[PDB]
Amino acid sequence: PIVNVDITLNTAGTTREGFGLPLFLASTDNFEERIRGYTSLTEVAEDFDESTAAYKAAKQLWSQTPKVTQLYIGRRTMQYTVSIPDTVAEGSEYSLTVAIGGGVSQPFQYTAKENDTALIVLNEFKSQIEASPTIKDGVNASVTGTGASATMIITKAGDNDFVKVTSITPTTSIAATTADTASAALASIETYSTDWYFISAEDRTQQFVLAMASEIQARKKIFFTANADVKALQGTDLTSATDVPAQLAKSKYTRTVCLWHHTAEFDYPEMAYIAYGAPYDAGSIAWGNAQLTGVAASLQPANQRPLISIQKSALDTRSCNFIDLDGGVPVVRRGITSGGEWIDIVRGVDWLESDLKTSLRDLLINQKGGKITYDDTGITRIRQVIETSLQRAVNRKFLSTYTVTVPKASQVALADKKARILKDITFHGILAGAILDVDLKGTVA
Amino acid sequence: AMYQQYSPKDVVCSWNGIAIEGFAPDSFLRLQRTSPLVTPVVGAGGQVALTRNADKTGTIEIELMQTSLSNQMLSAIQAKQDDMELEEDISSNFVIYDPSGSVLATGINAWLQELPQIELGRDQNSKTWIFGCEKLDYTSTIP
Repeated sequence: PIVNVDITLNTAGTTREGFGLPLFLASTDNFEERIRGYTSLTEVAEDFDESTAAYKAAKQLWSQTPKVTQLYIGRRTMQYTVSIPDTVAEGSEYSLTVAIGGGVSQPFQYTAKENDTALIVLNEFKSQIEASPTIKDGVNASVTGTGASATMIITKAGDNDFVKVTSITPTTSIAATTADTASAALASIETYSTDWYFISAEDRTQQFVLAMASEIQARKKIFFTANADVKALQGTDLTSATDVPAQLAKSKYTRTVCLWHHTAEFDYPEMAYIAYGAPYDAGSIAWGNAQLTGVAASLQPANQRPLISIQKSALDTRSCNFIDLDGGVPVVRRGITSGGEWIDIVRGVDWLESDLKTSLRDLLINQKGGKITYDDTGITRIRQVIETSLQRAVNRKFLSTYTVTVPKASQVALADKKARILKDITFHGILAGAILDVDLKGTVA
Repeated sequence: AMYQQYSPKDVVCSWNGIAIEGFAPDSFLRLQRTSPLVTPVVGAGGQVALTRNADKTGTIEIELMQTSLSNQMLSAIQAKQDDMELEEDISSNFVIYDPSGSVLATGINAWLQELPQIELGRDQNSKTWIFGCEKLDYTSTIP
């Protein structure tokens, strides 16, 4: 049709592209892959229900003025413990339907009866599963059982990285728990893709969070977490505190951000904090005095009233983040990571690298016609590209000055020139601060 | 007693990720700020009040041999930049590598300003490219 005009009654939303994309490690096997990207809340709703933690995190992410272009959802390897608590003839005692990777289903049928206990029927199910030639290759079974208890633990064995044994009917008392540490989950996630920057996890156990932050600190990514532990508000001396927000400060994990909000576990408020600065260019933003839409102040666990100054002081001593109530406006405060480093500084440092890498890759890839000779000319071109990247940083008002030092062609050993590599280039930068608080006096006479 | 040697063959100028090679026989680089540092205002009574200028812009003029290859690598760069939108950056740091310390400045956010004037003749005439700058920083070896 000459002019195809469509008019809808939906409000317009703005989408902005910043530095980095969020990743959310969940614990649901709704999808078979490890990482799946979503571009809106509606797409998330197609694979997740309103009661799932992933949907809650996605909803929190997309409640900001910009949109954050994309969101990645990560899947943890989850085990299952099948129980029986009944042991009554055959009835049905079945429909286990161990899915396993690839796309097989090979469901299960009524095992047995005639003086058969949960132990017998579960062992029969294990034997039947091992007998089938589409699941035994990649799925391992272990009937600990230990008598009446009858615990039937199932897990992926080999290449098949997907396992799902959801069973209808009250006959089978299935369970679903994650069976990987932070290292296994992170390695599995990174084996798929590594183009994500912000990471948050559904799991809120102290051990998993501590290990996850420990492994993130060694990498070039930022781990966002939330907490609602009352013990975080009580103590002020560090050595004394031994809760999740405390050891993070003690361990000096500059690459993790902890936001104490009363709506932890149940909800995930840190996704909104991610969306506050995700769509804006790294370094040019100030993460401190942030206003989040639809997120209330950090209410007290007991009286459900904003925290008193003592609790805020305790959280500050723990290098956490809280949603302060300045005159009735809920503002995230101190915008800092566990370890004293500002969020914007860490993000800007990561962005500089990403930008230096991109600029030098652009210089060193597009040389199709010829070569960059190892004489002074090539070193000068490389130095110019480095200085251009640093000037791009400065024009953004992240840095103020910079110096670049590169080696001469005669001071590079033959061992390097052979491997056609250039080493020991150094550069320095001076940051420019931002103002977040004001000190005032007064006379009035 | 003796100052640093000045070897013009070791001077390398690089802009926009390429190296500008091949220099004119006589004069091949000229850096100049467009405005003086200060301009004193002398009152009718003889008093003097300085005015510290805020404009650090400079112009970089570089001369290459008539048949140099760079002349045809900057032309291609300029042709590509013309087709660009406004929102894309057309400027980059003008870097000069001089071990003699003869040159003092590095062009900050330098951009291409004037195309060379092509002149042919029984003899060879160099081509003069003109670059701009945002702030012609005079650096010093002395810390």
